[PDB]
Amino acid sequence: AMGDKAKLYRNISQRCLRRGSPEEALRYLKEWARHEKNDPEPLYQMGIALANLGDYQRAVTVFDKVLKLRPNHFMASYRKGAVLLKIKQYKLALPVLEAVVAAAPADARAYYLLGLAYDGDEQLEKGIEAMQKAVDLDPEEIKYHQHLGFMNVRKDDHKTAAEHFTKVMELERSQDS
Amino acid sequence: AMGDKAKLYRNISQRCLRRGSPEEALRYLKEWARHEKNDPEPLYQMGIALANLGDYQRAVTVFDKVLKLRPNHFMASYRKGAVLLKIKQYKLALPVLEAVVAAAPADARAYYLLGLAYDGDEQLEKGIEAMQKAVDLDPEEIKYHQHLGFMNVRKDDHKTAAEHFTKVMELERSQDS
Amino acid sequence: AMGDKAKLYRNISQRCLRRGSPEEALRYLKEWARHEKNDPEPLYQMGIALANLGDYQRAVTVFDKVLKLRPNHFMASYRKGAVLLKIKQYKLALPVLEAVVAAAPADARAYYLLGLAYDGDEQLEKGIEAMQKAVDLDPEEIKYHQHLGFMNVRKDDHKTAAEHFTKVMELERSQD
Repeated sequence: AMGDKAKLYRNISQRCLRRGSPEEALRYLKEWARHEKNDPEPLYQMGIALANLGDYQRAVTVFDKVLKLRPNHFMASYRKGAVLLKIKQYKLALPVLEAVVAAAPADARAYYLLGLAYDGDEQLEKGIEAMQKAVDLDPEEIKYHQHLGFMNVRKDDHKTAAEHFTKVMELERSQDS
Repeated sequence: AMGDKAKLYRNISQRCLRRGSPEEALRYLKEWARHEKNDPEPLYQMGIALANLGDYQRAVTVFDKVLKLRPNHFMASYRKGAVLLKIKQYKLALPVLEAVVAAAPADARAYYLLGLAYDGDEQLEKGIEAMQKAVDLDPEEIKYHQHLGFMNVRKDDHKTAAEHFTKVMELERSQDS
Repeated sequence: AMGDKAKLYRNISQRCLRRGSPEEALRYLKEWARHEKNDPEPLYQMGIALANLGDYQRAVTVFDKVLKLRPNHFMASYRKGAVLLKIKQYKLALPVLEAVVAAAPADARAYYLLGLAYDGDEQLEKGIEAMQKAVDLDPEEIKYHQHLGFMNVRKDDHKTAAEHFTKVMELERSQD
């Protein structure tokens, strides 16, 4: 069912993304899209490309095109959530991320993103609940203790912040190779 | 007779350009120019410097100074044409590039620049004619097959585009091995 | 007197600065400052951080906070001078730099900075006097001969400029 033109442009696209030049890959993803119109994958890959180039708003638009074709596209949502967050559109990220966590409830990174989102929207206790899940799902990861630390700082509870940070340090030390 | 100050500042200039710091070289090229006023070489090198810094509009200006002193300065034209094209001033780039091709008709890169200029000015068939010359003059070069491809895409002739791209791929493969 | 929270955030701060990520270190310097309020060192480190990030105007402000607590803080002034100069506020840099040179009169770099400052404020002869000090205090440094050269160029004395630059070249050659 996949045409020869699509196979070709998908191939060249992949090369460009592997040699790390998104801007070129885009031109060939457009072509793959042209020839398998209604296939979400090329659109999805555009989305990834546009996000790496920092053209965030247009990545959100492309991810929406992918979600129109597959409303439960797990990764499209994850990625869209991630960019909505990088752009500081927290209120719009929350429902998306909360959907991701519902599909992949053992995925620390997701709960971390969710926590950052809640924190941006000034729902601090919900950010802490999320980020704590991320810590519990992956306790080795410094990033998560660190944010829990700063989240406690903003709560004006400096006692707990320090507990989180003393652990940040214990971790940085034992990862000295 | 060149004169000792010129020899000196030329020397230092060269060092700076070789160690890859244009911004410093400029200061010395100015001086070489001060002392061999009417010699086009320093000006020419300024132009190259400015272009590498991305100060394009000022490079064009300096290349014009060089062409006022040597109206057939082959390289000054080539470089001016190249920057006119980077800045998207296509109409002005065409006569210049068309002059370079006339002086160096076996030079694929010139024809490629010319093709990109025509394509920017929405003269598509003329861009294909140029880019095809470039391909014919240097068939190993992926870049030229690739633009031919995309130029056919804009013509809405996807059959030929794919023929050019299948060759893009055959080339990318045999340059891994 | 230095307490456990400070020791901790100072520690983490240092790590961040060593692994070369200023933006993170800042967050922790803030915390060290919160807990040893009135200690100038965290503030001074903020200053350095901000200047590395290119947030120059806010570095000047923090260095000022450090100078309010220690008016002769030698390094605070040096760094503040250096950033005032990078930002092209020459008239304000001169008194600061002239203070640094008073405190560290064998420091070429300080005189070089001073000379650049004078030059920016169109006091060219004073710039040459400073830069010359820098060259005399550190004759191996190309940078200083170079600026002397260009300072003479602006004076329209091309004979001397060339003498400085022939030396710039002699030095670039013997250093490959």
